[PDB]
Parts: sequence; C-alpha cells; structure tokens
Amino acid sequence: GVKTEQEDVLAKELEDVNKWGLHVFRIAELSGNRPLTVIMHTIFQERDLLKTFKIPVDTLITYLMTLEDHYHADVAYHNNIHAADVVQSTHVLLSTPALEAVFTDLEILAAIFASAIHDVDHPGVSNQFLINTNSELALMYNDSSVLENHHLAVGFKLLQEENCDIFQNLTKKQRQSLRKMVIDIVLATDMSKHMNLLADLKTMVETKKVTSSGVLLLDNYSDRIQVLQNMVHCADLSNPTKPLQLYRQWTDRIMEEFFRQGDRERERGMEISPMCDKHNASVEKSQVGFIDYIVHPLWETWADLVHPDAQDILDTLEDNREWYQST
Ligand SMILES: COc1ccc(C2=NN(C(C)C)C(=O)[C@@H]3CC=CC[C@H]23)cc1C#CC(=O)NCc1ccccc1
Ligand SMILES: [Mg+2]
Ligand SMILES: [Zn+2]
Repeated sequence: GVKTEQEDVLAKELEDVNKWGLHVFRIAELSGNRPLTVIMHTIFQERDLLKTFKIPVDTLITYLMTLEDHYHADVAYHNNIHAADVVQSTHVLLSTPALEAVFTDLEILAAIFASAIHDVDHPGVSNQFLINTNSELALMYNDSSVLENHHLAVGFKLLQEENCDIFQNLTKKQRQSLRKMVIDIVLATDMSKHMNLLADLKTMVETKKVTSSGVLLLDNYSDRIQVLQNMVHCADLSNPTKPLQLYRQWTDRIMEEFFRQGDRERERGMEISPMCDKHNASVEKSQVGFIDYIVHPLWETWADLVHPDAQDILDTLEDNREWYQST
C-alpha cells in the first residue's frame, strides 16, 4: 500500500499545486489523462474540504472521474486539462494575501466546484456557432448563455450518478447557498458579460475598503460574489499570464479548436468567425489584441484590487505580450 513509481512522479509534480505555472500538461500525462480528478483531489485534501463538508472520499473520486469523463477528449482546448487548469488557477487566486480569511469554506467550495464544472461537455464550438446552426442546446436555453447554462446543468446532473453526490451531507441551507453561488460564477464566464464584470470590478477597486490592515472588506453578497465571479473569470483568462511554454500550448489548442470551427463554418458554408480561419489569419496579432483589449485590462484591475500580490503575474503577461508582438 505504497505508490507505484508513476503515482510517485505525479505526487512530486503535484507539490507545485499552490504555484502559478504548475506543469498541468505533465500532470495530465502522468495521471493517465486525469488531471482534473487528481488536482481537485489534492486541493480538496489540502483545504480539508472532505472533513469540513463530510464528503466521503469514494464519493468524491467517483464524482470527479464522472465529471472528468464528460469533458470531450476530442476537443483541443475546452477539455479536462483546461478544467484542471482553471481549478488550480482559482485555487492559487484564493490563496492571495489580500484575501486571507475573507471567504468562508462554502464560498471556497463554490469557487472551486464552479471552476471544475465550468466548461463540462463543451462541444468545441462557440455560443454564436450553436445559435446559428439551430442546435438543440441553443433552443434549450433560448439562445442565452447557451454553453454556460449547459455546463452548469451537466455538472449538477452528474451528482445524481451512482455514488456521486458529493454534497449529500450538506444542509438544505448550505446547498441552496452553494448552488446559487456556483450558478452565479459559471454564468459569469460567458464572455458577453466581460465588460459589465470588468466595470463592476473597476468601481469596486475605486471604492475599495480594507480592515485590520491589508485585507479587503466585502460585507454584502453582491460584492462577495462579484469578487469570486471575477476571480474565476481571471482563472479562465489566465493562459497569457502563464509561462510561455504553457501559454503557447494553450494558444495552439485554442487555434485548433477555432480553425476546426472555421473548417466547419466553410464545410457548412457559414460566415467565418473573428479569428477562426486557416490560410487567412495572423495568430500573433490576434493574441496581442486578445491581451490588449481583454486580458490586460482585467488582470490590471485585479492586480489593483489585490495590490501588490498579482505583480509577478501582470509582469509575465506584459512579457508574453512583448514576445508575441515580435512577429
Ligand atoms: C489563449 O488564447 C485564447 C484563449 C481563450 C479565448 C477565448 N476567447 N473568447 C472570446 C474572447 C473570443 C471566448 O469566448 C472563449 C470562451 C471563454 C473564455 C475565453 C475564450 C481566446 C483566445 C485567443 C485568441 C486569439 O489569438 N485571437 C482571438 C481574439 C482576438 C482579438 C480579440 C478577441 C479574441
Ligand atoms: Mg466557458
Ligand atoms: Zn473555460
């Protein structure tokens, strides 16, 4: 009852779980394509979430495997590795010193669970694509945040699977609170909400309060959920803040996915999408624009909220930005 050698090299990689720039791809490999399961497990143990919420470990594992298996292995970007990465990144963001002892264990569980489910059963195409193709998912969710609503529905329906109810010992009060938070968080990962989340984050930073010296004061649900919503959205838009070896893989995967959507948008005679076209796109200027217009404004406002904790991350983003510019 000691680890195999593979289990051991995995456990040594997993000591980076609290670091920005974990070797998540390596984790995926070493875990037999189980990054989401192993990383969630580690985080749950680290944060003592099993004891706090009286989660049987077999139940946790069973749910996690089930959740991981409803990510599509044939989708290059929006798969279980991306889920794992958003989870781990949210995990690191929650540990930021500006937020020390701000959040309850239920809010922590919410942010992390939300991260893990937030792209589950993603088909590798966009909301617009789905809406324009008259897809069942678009009709189900009356064309409004189609994917997000689906990810939430799937992540919650899976709890009904044999020995999958990880929330089985929570009170009704706890469950209702957790559910609301998770819905609010995942719905906020729809890029059509980015501007309003960013605005709200900007106004919160201007009127920012602090107590005991250092630590943010959030004394209402609106503010509390806003911070968690923006935290996970930062995690979701965190690829360009990661070391370049990591960042480049992410870009490659998203391009495959978008070019493949583009291929389907000519295989279907449709109108091609913003940056979804091979022998006809600049990958580098698009990334620069992605960084200038979306990723930097968000991370700069975050870094401002948690000053000085996000400096190295904002630095790395600015370096990667310079790097991509040279081409
Ligand atoms: C690592 O790169 C990426 C990683 C992620 C995304 C995502 N984009 N969007 C929207 C912004 C198109 C999503 O809704 C996705 C779903 C959820 C969140 C983020 C996802 C885009 C890129 C890129 C790029 C790239 O080269 N040109 C694309 C681009 C160029 C200029 C301006 C905006 C985008
Ligand atoms: Mg998403
Ligand atoms: Zn995502």
